[PDB]
Amino acid sequence: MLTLKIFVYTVVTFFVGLFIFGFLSNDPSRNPGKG
Amino acid sequence: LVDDRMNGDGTGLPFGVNDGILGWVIAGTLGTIWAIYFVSQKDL
Amino acid sequence: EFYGPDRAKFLGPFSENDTPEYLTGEFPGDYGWDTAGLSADPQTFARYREIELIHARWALLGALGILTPELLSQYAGVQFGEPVWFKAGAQIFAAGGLNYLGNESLIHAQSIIATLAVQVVLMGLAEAYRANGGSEGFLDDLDTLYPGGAFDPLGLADDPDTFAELKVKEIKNGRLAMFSCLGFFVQAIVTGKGPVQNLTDHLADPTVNNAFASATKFTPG
Amino acid sequence: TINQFYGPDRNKWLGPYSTNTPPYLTGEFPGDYGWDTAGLSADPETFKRYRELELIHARWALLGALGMVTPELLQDDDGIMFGESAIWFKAGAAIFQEGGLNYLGNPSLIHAQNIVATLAVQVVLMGLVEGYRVNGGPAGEGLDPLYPGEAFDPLGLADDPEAFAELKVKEIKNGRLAMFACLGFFVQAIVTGKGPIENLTDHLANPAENNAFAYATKFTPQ
Amino acid sequence: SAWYGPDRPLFLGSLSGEPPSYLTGEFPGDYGWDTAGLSADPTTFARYRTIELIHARWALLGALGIITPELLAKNGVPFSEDGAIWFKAGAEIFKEGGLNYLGNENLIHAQSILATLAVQVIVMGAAEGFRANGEAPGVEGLDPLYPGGPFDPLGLADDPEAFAELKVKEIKNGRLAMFSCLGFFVQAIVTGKGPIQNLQDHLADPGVNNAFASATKFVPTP
Amino acid sequence: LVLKALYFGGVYDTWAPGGGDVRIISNPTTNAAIIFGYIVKSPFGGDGWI
Amino acid sequence: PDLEKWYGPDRKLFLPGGLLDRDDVPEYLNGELAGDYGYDPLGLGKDEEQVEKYRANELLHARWAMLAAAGIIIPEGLQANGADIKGGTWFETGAEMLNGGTLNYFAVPFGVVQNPLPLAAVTLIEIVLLGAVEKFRVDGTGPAGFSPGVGKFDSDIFDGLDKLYPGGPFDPLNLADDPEVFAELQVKEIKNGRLAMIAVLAFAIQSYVTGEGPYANITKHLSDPFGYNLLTVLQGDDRVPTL
Ligand code: CHL
Ligand code: CHL
Ligand code: CLA
Ligand code: CLA
Ligand SMILES: CC1=C[C@H](O)CC(C)(C)[C@H]1/C=C/C(C)=C/C=C/C(C)=C/C=C/C=C(C)/C=C/C=C(C)/C=C/C1=C(C)C[C@H](O)CC1(C)C
Ligand SMILES: CC1=C[C@H](O)CC(C)(C)[C@H]1/C=C/C(C)=C/C=C/C(C)=C/C=C/C=C(C)/C=C/C=C(C)/C=C/C1=C(C)C[C@H](O)CC1(C)C
Ligand SMILES: CC1=C[C@H](O)CC(C)(C)[C@H]1/C=C/C(C)=C/C=C/C(C)=C/C=C/C=C(C)/C=C/C=C(C)/C=C/C1=C(C)C[C@H](O)CC1(C)C
Repeated sequence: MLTLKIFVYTVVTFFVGLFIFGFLSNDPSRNPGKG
Repeated sequence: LVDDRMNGDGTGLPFGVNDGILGWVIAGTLGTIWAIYFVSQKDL
Repeated sequence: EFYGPDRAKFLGPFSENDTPEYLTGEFPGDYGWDTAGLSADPQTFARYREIELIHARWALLGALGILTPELLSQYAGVQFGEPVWFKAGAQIFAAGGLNYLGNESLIHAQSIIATLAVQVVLMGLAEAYRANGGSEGFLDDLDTLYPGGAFDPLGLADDPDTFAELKVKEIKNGRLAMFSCLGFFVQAIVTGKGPVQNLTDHLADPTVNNAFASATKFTPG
Repeated sequence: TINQFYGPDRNKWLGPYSTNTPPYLTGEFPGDYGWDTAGLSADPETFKRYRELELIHARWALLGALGMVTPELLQDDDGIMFGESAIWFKAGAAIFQEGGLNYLGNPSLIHAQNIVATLAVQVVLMGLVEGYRVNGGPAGEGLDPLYPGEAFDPLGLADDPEAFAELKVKEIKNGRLAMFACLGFFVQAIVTGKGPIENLTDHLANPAENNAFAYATKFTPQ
Repeated sequence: SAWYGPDRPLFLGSLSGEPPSYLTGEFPGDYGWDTAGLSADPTTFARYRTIELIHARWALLGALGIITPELLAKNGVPFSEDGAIWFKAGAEIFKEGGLNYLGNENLIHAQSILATLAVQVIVMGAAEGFRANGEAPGVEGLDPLYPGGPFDPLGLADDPEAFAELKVKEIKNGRLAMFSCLGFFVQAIVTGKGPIQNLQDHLADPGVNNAFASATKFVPTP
Repeated sequence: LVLKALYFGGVYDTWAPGGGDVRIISNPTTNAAIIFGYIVKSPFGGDGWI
Repeated sequence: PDLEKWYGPDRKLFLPGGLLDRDDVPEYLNGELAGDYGYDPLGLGKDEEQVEKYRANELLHARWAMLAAAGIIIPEGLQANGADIKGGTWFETGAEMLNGGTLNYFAVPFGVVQNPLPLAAVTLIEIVLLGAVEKFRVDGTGPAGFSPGVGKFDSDIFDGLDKLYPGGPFDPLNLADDPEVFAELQVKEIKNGRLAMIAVLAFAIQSYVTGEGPYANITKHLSDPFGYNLLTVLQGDDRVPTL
């Protein structure tokens, strides 16, 4: 069960980090607007 | 006892970390993503 | 060899591209070793050279005088009261005082104040004379490191190249003596035994009686 | 009288036996007994840095020697004003006392309890003060780095250049004596464990055996 | 943010004053701090720069290697009792189980300290002789202090601007590591525990578990 | 709030023995591990976060 | 510097912009004196030289009250924190020297010295010294002496000196040579002195109401604010609880 917990923690941390640094990656600049 | 359990429900474990390897894999995964984002930073 | 640009150097085949510009092989002992750049300035280089030479001669005297009363107590069987050099000075505090070769009729000094006063007077006068380079008529025309008048009574430096090679011999001997005196100090601190005792124990058991056997002595608790 | 401490015929560090004074010690600056046997001050800019550092150390050592001698002299007949803190190398632990550090034993003065707080206050204050000494601040902007003498000379005493030079010599000589005394305080504390005034009175009790040689076998190895 | 030139940040902030004339901001880590004047002439300035960077890199490796086995032992890697902490890790080679990397007796399992030291002497002598000579059988015509080539496998130091920025980063990290290694040495001498244990004690009670708590343990006794 | 609880009459402790009373808090828990373990605790049953 | 906040037409006033139009400031207060907030609601000043005379009175009062505030608050705190001081409470120090009684003068931090001067000698010395000093102030002439700044001064150094701001012998540390810093320090002086005058009036009225000195007032209030204040000491008996 601890192996499963380690794997799930790794997966959740990976996706959360992707989310966090994706909105850190100049997200207000990714739009088709003028400005 | 008749079987083994992690016995982690309750007890106020930080981030539910009952074994320090969990904190290490959290830190490692976050740091790897951060390092990728940081070396690929002046980029869009 | 020990002079000029083809001289012996302190890293051998690794010295040809990092010898400092100010170490041109003019002075004895120039192996090209100045890594901290302490002697980049010429005046400071001259002061460091003379300090090194005085230290080298003092260490030659000290390295001979540290080992002599312990070798004589080891093989020659001479009694001293305390052959161990770092416990030697306390002999003047003993009941019999300090007798030179062991026999009570040589010195038998019991006054550390008097011996220190005599030493301070004599050494102060001698070092003042050395620093001044004379006393206005008492050899004002001698060299600051190699006086050569009444300090070379036997004339071993008649030939200039013999003088240069003898300077190289003196500086290498003095550097060896300085290294050995630092070894004496560190061995005394880490063992509490004389250098002859340390050598005897090492020869008794080389793979056991070595410095690493005292590697855990100063561990903090 | 200036020739006694300045110029070529000034007093030197070996009296008549010092004719080979280093050529960069030309009798210009305060002190200047011609003592540089290691050539540390051969480069003029490093000599300037050494002079500034020596004067700062001199003033710090005057204050430090006075502060290391004063509370032991101001001790009473029963050790009630100051306890072990009457001795300088045991003064700091006074702040860990239950009543705190009371200045001159009076609880109405200072009564300091928190060593962390007083250290933080000292860090802030001394950082500002040393920044002012280096760069310029409220008490001056472009004065001399060693002798500003506008806000730090409130009483005068130095408008006359002759008096200024002789007081510079007096300051550097007193500071060198105080540095020597502070080194003596440190070494005496390490080798004896008693205060400097206690050492002085112990020596005056019987100078034949109450001397440093009585501790000559203290750090012997076994 | 202007790490070079005459607009670079200095070591007392706005209170820095004028930096010394030989510190022009050409080299990495210039904060205008040579108050002792030790780097006044350019030859010993260059020698001090290479000495500082060598010390910095050694201390970066040393700080990482002082921290790492203690953290691994606290995280379950079987360092027994003395390999866990850095100032006792040397004695493990005298244990009859030997010095085993990561506690695994299959790894290294060294017992001959003389053989270990001889291997280190020959290898580091060759390496440092090559560094001093500035050349190697496969390395010719490189910078003595920033060689690159085979010493830059990943090519981070290709753009000169990025190279200068990474130089500043390297010297600042190395100075922090030298500061922390001095802290490691002094904390080992004073507390007698490992640095991670010191940090854990301080986190347990910062008010009373600090260096002032050990301020009275070295006082000389009469 | 800290000054009130420490010096200005305390605050009501329901955990005071005998049914609760107004108490002066002496030695508040300044331990960082204890304080910041609340904010990283899970919000579920038996833990409840802060 | 930044003297526009205290001098001229755009200086700080005793009421802000939305409550005080700058045609409501009196004409005799137009920002050439330090501390000009345009504050004369009752018109006790009438013209520029009336304001100058009242400023002479104000400045002397301000300096006396600054000294008074320090000398009222400090000995009481020292006595309460353990200094051997009698009459540390400011309204009780006179009665300590009535029937041959003396006073203890605590020179900080060196120690208490017992003062042997009796009340008659004290009042005689004070009368002659203060009379001579105030005569010197109103005449603008002194018997010459020494100062830490300008040195041994003759009796003619006081000539041509502003009576309110003499300087010179009274300025050993200078700090007022620059006119801008002199003006802003004048502003600081008048604001500190007005604050001290208000504080001394507060000390007197608080002492009358509570029966104890201002250090006792501040310490007891800071130790129990809602349990020790003006309304509580006016209450007296504790209170019948409303419940
Ligand atoms: C006429 C002779 C004369 C002599 C010989 C000296 C000698 C000296 N003067 Mg001096 N002076 C002299 C005249 C004069 N001086 C001065 C004014 C000054 C000043 C203002 C100063 C000196 C200083 C010094 C000292 C500088 C050198 C030094 O430190 O050497 C090194 C000395 C030694 C190596 C001696 C060591 C002896 C040894 C027995 C020591 C004891 C060892 C222990 C017993 C064992 C311990 C060992 C281990 C365990 C630690 C030195 C001892 C300077 C100084 O350092 O003052 C403190 C200094 O500041 N002199 C004047 C007035 C103008 C003089 C006039 O004639
Ligand atoms: C700046 C110089 C300075 C010196 C020399 C000392 C020295 C000392 N302090 Mg100390 N302090 C100093 C500054 C300060 N202290 C404190 C706060 C305290 C406390 C709270 C305590 C001490 C204590 C001690 C003593 C520790 C016992 C001992 O044997 O230690 C080693 C010292 C010796 C063996 C004596 C010889 C000293 C000599 C080698 C010093 C010369 C080299 C210097 C290290 C100079 C280095 C540069 C500067 C920046 C430190 C010791 C003699 C403790 C004490 O009194 O215990 C009984 C104690 O409890 N200090 C503060 C903050 C308020 C200071 C500065 O801001
Ligand atoms: C005995 C040592 C001594 C002497 C001879 C001097 C001499 C000199 N210093 Mg000084 N200096 C000293 C100690 C000394 N200093 C100390 C300890 C410090 C640090 C606090 C300084 C900091 C200092 C600065 C920052 C400056 C000078 C300046 C001066 C010159 C002005 C004349 C003067 O000070 O009168 C001669 C000094 C005396 C007669 C003092 C000796 C007797 C006193 C009363 C003893 C006081 C002891 C006291 C209780 C200790 C606590 C002091 C504490 C409040 C700081 C002169 C060249 C100024 C200058 O060059 O102006 C042009 C200047 O800007 N010095
Ligand atoms: C957070 C609220 C706040 C802010 C930032 C401002 C800001 C401003 N006010 Mg103010 N104003 C406020 C609240 C506020 N007002 C309140 C509650 C009052 C009623 C008393 C007024 C009535 C008022 C008037 C009538 C005037 C201004 C004007 C001004 C301007 C300059 C003068 C000044 O600072 O006021 C001066 C205010 C005071 C001197 C009152 C005392 C302020 C101290 C600092 C109180 C201490 C606060 C402390 C933290 C406790 C807060 C209590 C809180 C817990 C409830 C400035 C733009 C002026 C303006 O715009 O002119 C054109 C003007 O004429 N104010
Ligand atoms: C080159 C270089 C390069 C770059 O610069 C860098 C660097 C690194 C810096 C460098 C180096 C340097 C060095 C090496 C140094 C060292 C020195 C020494 C060791 C000395 C000793 C030195 C030493 C010495 C003198 C010693 C001496 C001794 C003696 C006297 C003794 C005496 C004695 C005797 C008889 C006996 C008795 O019983 C006791 C006694 C009394 C005790
Ligand atoms: C000249 C020359 C030349 C040649 O050629 C070379 C050579 C040799 C190098 C030279 C010489 C040199 C020298 C002599 C040096 C020395 C110095 C010193 C001694 C210093 C001190 C210095 C010293 C010092 C600063 C000191 C200081 C002190 C202090 C602060 C103190 C403090 C304190 C006090 C108050 C009290 C308390 O309770 C405690 C404490 C806190 C502790
Ligand atoms: C800038 C300036 C300018 C002015 O003016 C003057 C002055 C003041 C002179 C200056 C300053 C200076 C300074 C700060 C110095 C310092 C330095 C340091 C601290 C170093 C260290 C440095 C440090 C270092 C290298 C360290 C290193 C370390 C190491 C290797 C370690 C090793 C190890 C390990 C891993 C672990 C094991 O188990 C053990 C061992 C084997 C042990």
